[PDB]
Amino acid sequence: QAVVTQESALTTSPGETVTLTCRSSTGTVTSGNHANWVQEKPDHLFTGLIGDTNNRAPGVPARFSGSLIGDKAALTITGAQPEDEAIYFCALWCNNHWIFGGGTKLTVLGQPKSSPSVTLFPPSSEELETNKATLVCTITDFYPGVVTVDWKVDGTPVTQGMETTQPSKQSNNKYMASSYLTLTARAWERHSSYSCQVTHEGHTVEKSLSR
Amino acid sequence: EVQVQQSGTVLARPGASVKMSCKASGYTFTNYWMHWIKQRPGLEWIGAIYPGNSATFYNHKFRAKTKLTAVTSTITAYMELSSLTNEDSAVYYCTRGGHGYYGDYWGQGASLTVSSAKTTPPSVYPLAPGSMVTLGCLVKGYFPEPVTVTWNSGSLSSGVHTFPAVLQSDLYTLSSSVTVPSSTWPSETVTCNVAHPASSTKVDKKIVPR
Ligand SMILES: C[C@H]1O[C@H](O[C@H]2[C@H](O)[C@@H](CO)O[C@H](O)[C@H]2O[C@H]2O[C@H](CO)[C@H](O)[C@H](O)[C@H]2O)[C@H](O)C[C@H]1O
Repeated sequence: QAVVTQESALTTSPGETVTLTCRSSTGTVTSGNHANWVQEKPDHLFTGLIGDTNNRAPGVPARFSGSLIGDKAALTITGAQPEDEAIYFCALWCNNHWIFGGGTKLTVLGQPKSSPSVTLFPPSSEELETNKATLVCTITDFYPGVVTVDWKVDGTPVTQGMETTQPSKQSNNKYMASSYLTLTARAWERHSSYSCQVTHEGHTVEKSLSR
Repeated sequence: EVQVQQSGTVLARPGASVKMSCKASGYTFTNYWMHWIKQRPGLEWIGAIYPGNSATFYNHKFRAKTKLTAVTSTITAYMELSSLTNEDSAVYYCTRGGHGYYGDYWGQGASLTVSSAKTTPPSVYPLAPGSMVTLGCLVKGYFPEPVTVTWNSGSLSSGVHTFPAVLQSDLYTLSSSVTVPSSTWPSETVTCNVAHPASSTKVDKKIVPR
């Protein structure tokens, strides 16, 4: 079987050096695992980076290099640029299968950190009229692009009935995401207070409303 | 230069099968492996074909599901997926591979959606609150993708955020917001315009105070 493990998010500044690692549950990574590294940019734009443990693919900048550092494969970016902000996936050739890591989100700080603008909107009367109630929490202008969204109904944690989009990149390079709580107008009328709680870089922004 | 060209978006029903294609350009097809990659919101390797001697490698998990072929004559590789389920909805990529790697150059990905839902128009709702004010529109319950959203027929371009669709009960939902100066609304009207080409829907929603 084998599970491939990667850091889930790393943050560096432009000009700094960062190292991403790739480990396997079947023990040490070796040469015969041919570690591959690739890059995902916004809109399913994939670029091969490193082949066979350390070969740069065609036209990859020399600041990207791959190596084994102990029992692990690593990707080292020497002198990281803002355009290296992306998801980096490693894969290993094991028992005649390419097996993928979960991908690392790398932030390369191209601008100041930015806290989210959170807006929570009530269901419209026109929707209630259809026997339904959707609450909308829009979250915009945050950077780094990593956010956790929680929903509270009268203080109780909501565990079912919500949907949150993966963070998406804005044209000014900050990030946005939306979250939805859908209830029937009858569950809507059974509770007074609703909250959308967004945590960004250890701090929580909470937006609440009452029926 | 090297280009891996993929076929387009596919829509399919449960139980059905589909063939996707990938054409090679800027290199000799017969010396490289064409691999296929599944992305579902994680990545998974399906398998790979060597067109010079038609050898293939499969992931065991996909052996019952996929069939890989290649025509060295038309420089196209193919993947057949059969007995489609919703779990096969994903974006699929073909990639060029050689010794020790599977993908230096990647195709752009072909999107596949497996659904038994029919073509449904969106229901559009205005999102009023009641310094700057944020207004929104909710585009609920449509199939298939896409819908386009403009604000004031395209006049309001600045400060607009249209979010990616999420699937709720097998239909899509999307929302769009606009932030405008608070002295500007309700005085200068704000309308969202939603079009859903598959059902030839074009609907306008004026945002009104609550
Ligand atoms: C699909 C597969 O292609 C590449 O591996 C192949 C080798 O390049 C060629 C010739 O060197 O031989 C095999 O067809 C493939 O070898 C892979 O599988 C063998 C099976 O005995 C061993 O596991 C090899 O270590 C491995 O390279 C590419 O390197 C890996 C993969 O994408």
